[PDB]
Amino acid sequence: GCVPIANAGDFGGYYCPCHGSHYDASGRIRKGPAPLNLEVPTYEFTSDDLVIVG
Amino acid sequence: LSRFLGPRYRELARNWIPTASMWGAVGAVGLVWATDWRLILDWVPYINGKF
Amino acid sequence: MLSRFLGPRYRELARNWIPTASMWGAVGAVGLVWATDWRLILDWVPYINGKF
Amino acid sequence: SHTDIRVPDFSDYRRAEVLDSTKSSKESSDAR
Amino acid sequence: TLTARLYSLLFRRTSTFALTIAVGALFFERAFDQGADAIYEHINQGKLWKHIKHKY
Amino acid sequence: REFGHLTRMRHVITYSLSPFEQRAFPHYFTKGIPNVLRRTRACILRVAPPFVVFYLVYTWGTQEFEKSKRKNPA
Amino acid sequence: WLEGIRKWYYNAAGFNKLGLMRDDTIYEDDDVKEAIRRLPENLYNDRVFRIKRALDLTMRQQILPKEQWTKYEEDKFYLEPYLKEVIRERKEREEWAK
Amino acid sequence: MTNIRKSHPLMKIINNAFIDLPAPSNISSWWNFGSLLGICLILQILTGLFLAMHYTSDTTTAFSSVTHICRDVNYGWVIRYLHANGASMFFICLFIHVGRGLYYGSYMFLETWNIGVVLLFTVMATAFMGYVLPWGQMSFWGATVITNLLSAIPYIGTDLVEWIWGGFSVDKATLTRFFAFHFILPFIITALAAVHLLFLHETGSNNPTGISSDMDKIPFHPYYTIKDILGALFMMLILLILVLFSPDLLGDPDNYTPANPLNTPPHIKPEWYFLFAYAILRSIPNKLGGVLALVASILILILMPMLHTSKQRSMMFRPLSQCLFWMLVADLITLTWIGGQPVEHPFIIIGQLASILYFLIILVLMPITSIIENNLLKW
Amino acid sequence: IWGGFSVDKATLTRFFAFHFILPFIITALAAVHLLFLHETGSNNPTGISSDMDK
Amino acid sequence: TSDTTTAFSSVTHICRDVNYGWVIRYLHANGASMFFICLFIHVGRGLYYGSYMF
Amino acid sequence: DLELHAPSYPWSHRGLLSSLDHTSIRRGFQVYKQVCSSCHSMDYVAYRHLVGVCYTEEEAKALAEEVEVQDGPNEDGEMFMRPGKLSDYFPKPYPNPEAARAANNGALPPDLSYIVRARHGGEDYVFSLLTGYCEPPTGVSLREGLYFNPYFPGQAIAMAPPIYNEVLEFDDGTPATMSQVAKDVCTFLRWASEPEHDHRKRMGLKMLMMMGLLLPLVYAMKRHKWSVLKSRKLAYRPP
Amino acid sequence: LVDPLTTVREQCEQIEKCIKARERLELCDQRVSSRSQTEEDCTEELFDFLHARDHCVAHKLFNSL
Ligand code: HEM
Ligand code: HEM
Ligand code: HEM
Ligand code: FES
Repeated sequence: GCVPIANAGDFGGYYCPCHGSHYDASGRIRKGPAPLNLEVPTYEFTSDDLVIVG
Repeated sequence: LSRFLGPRYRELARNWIPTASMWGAVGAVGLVWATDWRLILDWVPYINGKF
Repeated sequence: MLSRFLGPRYRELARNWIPTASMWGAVGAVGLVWATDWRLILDWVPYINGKF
Repeated sequence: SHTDIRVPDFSDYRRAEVLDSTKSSKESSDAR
Repeated sequence: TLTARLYSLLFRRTSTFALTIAVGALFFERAFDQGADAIYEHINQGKLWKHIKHKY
Repeated sequence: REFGHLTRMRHVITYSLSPFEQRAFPHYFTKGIPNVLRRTRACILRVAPPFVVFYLVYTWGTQEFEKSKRKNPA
Repeated sequence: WLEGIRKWYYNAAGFNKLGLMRDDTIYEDDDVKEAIRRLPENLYNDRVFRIKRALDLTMRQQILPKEQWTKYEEDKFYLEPYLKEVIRERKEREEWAK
Repeated sequence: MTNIRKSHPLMKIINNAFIDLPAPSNISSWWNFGSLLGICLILQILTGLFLAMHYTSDTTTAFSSVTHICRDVNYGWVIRYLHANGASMFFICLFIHVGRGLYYGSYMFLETWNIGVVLLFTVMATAFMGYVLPWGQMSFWGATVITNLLSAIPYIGTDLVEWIWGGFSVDKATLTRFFAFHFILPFIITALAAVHLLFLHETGSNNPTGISSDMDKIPFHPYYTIKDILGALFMMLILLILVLFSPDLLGDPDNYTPANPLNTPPHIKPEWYFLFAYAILRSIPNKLGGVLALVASILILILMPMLHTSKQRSMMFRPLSQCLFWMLVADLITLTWIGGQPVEHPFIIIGQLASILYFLIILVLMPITSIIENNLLKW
Repeated sequence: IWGGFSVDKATLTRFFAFHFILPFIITALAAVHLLFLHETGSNNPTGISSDMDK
Repeated sequence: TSDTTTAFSSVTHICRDVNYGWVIRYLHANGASMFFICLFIHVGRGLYYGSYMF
Repeated sequence: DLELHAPSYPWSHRGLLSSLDHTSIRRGFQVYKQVCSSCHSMDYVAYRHLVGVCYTEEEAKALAEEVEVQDGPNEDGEMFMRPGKLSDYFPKPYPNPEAARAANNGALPPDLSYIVRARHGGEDYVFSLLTGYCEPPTGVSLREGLYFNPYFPGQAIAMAPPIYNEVLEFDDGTPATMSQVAKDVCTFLRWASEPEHDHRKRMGLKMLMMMGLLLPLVYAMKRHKWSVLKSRKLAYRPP
Repeated sequence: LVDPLTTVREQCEQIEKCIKARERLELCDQRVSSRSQTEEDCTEELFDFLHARDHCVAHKLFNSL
């Protein structure tokens, strides 16, 4: 996480400005040395105001 | 090896298959009992009250 | 450990092994002062004392 | 026979002091 | 021979052997430590704290 | 298994010499160096080839990797 | 010819250097353990001294002078008959067990 | 009335095990490693205790404790680096011991061989937990990866992994239980090594030639005891060079960064002595297949007495088989190097071939070759 | 033994270490205890040798 | 965790927030008490029936 | 990608039995205190370790009391601020990691108590890094705030140029050239990572000598006591 | 004030390894600049140039320091 944005940047929601693999609005990396996008947990949207995660 | 099979060993096996197979049954029952395998105990009358 | 061990042969055997046992004790004492680096002996010694 | 057997020559391995057959090893026993 | 006198004097008795070993270690530790420290300070001269203490 | 129930042997004569009259380093270099050379000759042609082919594989992998990390015309 | 490769492997094996004739290098299993026992006295004593020589040489990491290297054509198989007999008896015993 | 060496009940076993034990006369230096293992274990016990003297197995203070050992405690750095390099040297001698067993046909001794396989397993597990203890970046991340490997087991995978973790991820509980397990296991290794020696003493020993040495046995005391001491001195030489001239030569510097469960290190390579299996784990694309290959790589030693078919016990007199064995050693070195390297184009295929050939030598090539010289030597 | 000038950090840590190691020494000494006992056999309440009633 | 800032907290953690941990801890303590009870009875047996002759 | 490795510089302590120039350690502490301590930390090193390495007791005490370090709750119920002493570790510049990340562009200045034992390459890395700053090559446009350093992995370090010519005045009077400053700070950081660097080497020296003495004699003992078996000269006399 | 670092930098840049490394560098730069929308970086050529310069520079410099 080399000096990244706080849900901002050119590419909508998120974007890594130090290395490549620029994040997306949903966090997908564009192209570069990042092994994957922003880490995503096992969310459980079984009801509103709950969305259980890990 | 070639020392196995042949006449004598096959009726030896036939003699010991019930014992070995039902020892394996002993092991299966012991394993499911010790580990409390919910999957198997779903289909026994009394022990459904656990869960 | 009684009158059995007291006798002229046993006294002579004691005398025979006194030099060996005594200088074994000397060995033990030298080893102890060496291992512990006992200053209260080693200060009085020659060149060794220059370590401190 | 027991007479026939003999010790093979060890002269290749001996120490310098005990190498001649006329001297006695007692003299150089302390040295070795 | 010097070795022969040495053995006849203080090597025959195993207890005298031990006494010789111990008293030899007494001075061997001193000599070896002095010599090794000497070699080490000679190799690293002007760099150790002892060599540069006098400035401050 | 201790000495006595080990084997049966006959007509075997064993001589020996004490460690106190035989030099512990009898012609150390003079006979050792030909001995080591002979031992090395016996086994070099059967020990080294796998190691040298490993060396070739390793070096080849090193460059092949760093070439793969190099640029490319576009 | 095939004898060429046989001789080449015999020379490359190295037990001829130590004076051993093939049979001296056998791994001692039960059948072998009986095979040595059934050997006559003279052959057994010769074998045991020969193995003593090899153990001495290996401890010293030396070999015999070139002359006293047991020839391929002189490697007598003193154990093959006894070992083969033991194997045949074992096979018959197993067959009766069947 | 009788020698205390062979009269005292406690002295009986010691005399029959180290003093009057009949040993082969032509034992080479390759057997000295048997002592080198055991002695080394004692250092690991001796040093490892003193590390346990000043160590708080807690996530917030484990690394601080290790630094305080290496920086504040009197000669603590000596003990720490002696311990780490002693573990590495221990694995060096373990590999050499297994190689000697493979070469001179010692796996005919069965019970000792299987007990040695169990020893190997326990020692590798112990080293794994030990590397977990310092709680550096590589410590934590390698532990996470290696324990996640257990998720490949069907059905009980996740629950077993969470059980080993002691929670949801490698954390307080994992480190705390790993320390206690690392304390207990070496004593299991010691008892099992006593069992190893007990089993070995009944069959004497395998001399390099491979033929029975029952008729050339020699007393143990004036002999190898001194040779074993010389071997231990050489081992101390290597270990002291490693500790005193380059303590972190065999160790990744990244471990010195405190374990942060937010940053994956550029490389997750385990210690040098595990990559040979780790590379195999990388080779198989399937996760479960990878774990099975990893465990079978060590387990293959058990099958060795079964696969032997050459009528000669030892490898001294089997040239082609010797070439095969040295090919196996080269394969092991190649696997270690491949495990060191990342997973890229040139290394993936090399790892595949290395794993395949390493298994092929042990299972197929060696026995098939062993048939060949038997046919060649008129038997 | 204290590891310092009073019972403090070092004392607690080293006491944990020694308390961990020692019971295995107890086990070893107990094995030797049994080893020594076997060479004579247990003593019956009557004290007199019971080699005719084992 | 053998540290003077967490040892007591860790023990409370074992007794309270560990699955069947109080059982283990009190088993340890009372097992020590019973171990010494048995040791004292064993020493008394050795003294009484003259087992120190071994 | 690519990772430009640091060339092996000929450090004075690089030698097999060569220890660090302790005067260079004294100089390299000052740069840490006046330059690197502004954002970085050395939490694992206290003023106590400094004495006998590059400072004497009174200078260490004065240096420690130059800064102000927090002590425990006073007899009133709150923190009371006190000058430092010998047994106080090097002051943290930022109250918590979050404050450190926020104060900078968003990165974290790693603690230097182990930065030489954590970075692949060691001193040769850090020195080169501090001297590796340059204009980014054409075709590369780093974001505002990022600085280009080839040695840094990713070439996008968030570090302002720390060392420029004449950054601080060395007390002894050595020139403040950037190379000198970087060399001294790298030696100091190596000492911080490996405080035993001197004694270890010294110990190694002794191990070299006596094991050069024990090894032959012990070997000389072995061949002494093993010569009986090596001169056996067996014989066979069957009937 | 004159730093020996810059001095050693220049006299080492005079080496022929650095000469051809620089040649590839100024061959890369305009190739990238003239190409209006290319996605190439001259970082590789700069890396080779810096390696060639720095291995050489390490040999010098410390003597002057
Ligand atoms: C079987 C022998 C042993 C092996 C192979 C072994 C291996 C290791 C290794 C590789 C480490 C990591 C060291 C590091 O990364 O710096 C380690 C750490 C540790 N070991 Fe052991 N160990 C052994 C025995 C023991 C024993 C018996 C104890 C306890 C008495 C112990 C206590 C420790 C402790 C406390 C640590 C953490 C401190 C450290 O990192 O060095 N070890 N061990
Ligand atoms: C805990 C580590 C181990 C210790 C302390 C140990 C101890 C020993 C010792 C002292 C010997 C006698 C010396 C020798 O022959 O080399 C020996 C022999 C042996 N060990 Fe081990 N061993 C260990 C691990 C292993 C392993 C991993 C194996 C292989 C699976 C193994 C199998 C053998 C065999 C087959 C022998 C007989 C060698 C022979 O006499 O020819 N041991 N062991
Ligand atoms: C670590 C704890 C101990 C264990 C595990 C242990 C183990 C044993 C065992 C299992 C027996 C045989 C059963 C019996 O006769 O009572 C025994 C006998 C004996 N133990 Fe212990 N013991 C321990 C402590 C002691 C102590 C403290 C003493 C006294 C100093 C002692 C002296 C004896 C004696 C004299 C016998 C022989 C009893 C007889 O012949 O009747 N033991 N020990
Ligand atoms: S900085 Fe956000 S991951 Fe690249």
